[PDB]
Amino acid sequence: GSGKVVKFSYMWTINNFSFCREEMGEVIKSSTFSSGAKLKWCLRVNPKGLDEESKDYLSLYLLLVSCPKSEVRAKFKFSILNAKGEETKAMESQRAYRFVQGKDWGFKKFIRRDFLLDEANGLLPDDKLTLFCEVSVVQD
Amino acid sequence: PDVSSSTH
Repeated sequence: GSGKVVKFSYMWTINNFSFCREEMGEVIKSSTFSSGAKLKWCLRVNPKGLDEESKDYLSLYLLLVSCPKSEVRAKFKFSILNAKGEETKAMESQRAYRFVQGKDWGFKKFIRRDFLLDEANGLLPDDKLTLFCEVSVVQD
Repeated sequence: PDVSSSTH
């Protein structure tokens, strides 16, 4: 039986998000997670932007930690799960992107910090930020 | 569009 894990969704919750005082360009890595049957990945968020261009934004990235071959091609979608558990503020890679070991792809301006704070009741229940990343692996 | 890398 020749099989492959072609799709997977990773949910990541960052507690006491308001306590995350990392400055522009500082990052928060999630633990590394694998997809199955080979590939290792992790998420990276910049609470206060990666750079000036994104100073008022939270930056979100998908990193390919390891792959058996030279590269991996994949489509991805990032979103936030709200208080009611529903998806919101979704952004998706239009096409698939070419990942290689140690390289990431994502959105530099995924969502504005002031918006996240203003809607804290809904987007930061108990001051917890829950991120959702759905990936589509098209080539291994 | 506007998907970018923070590693590369």
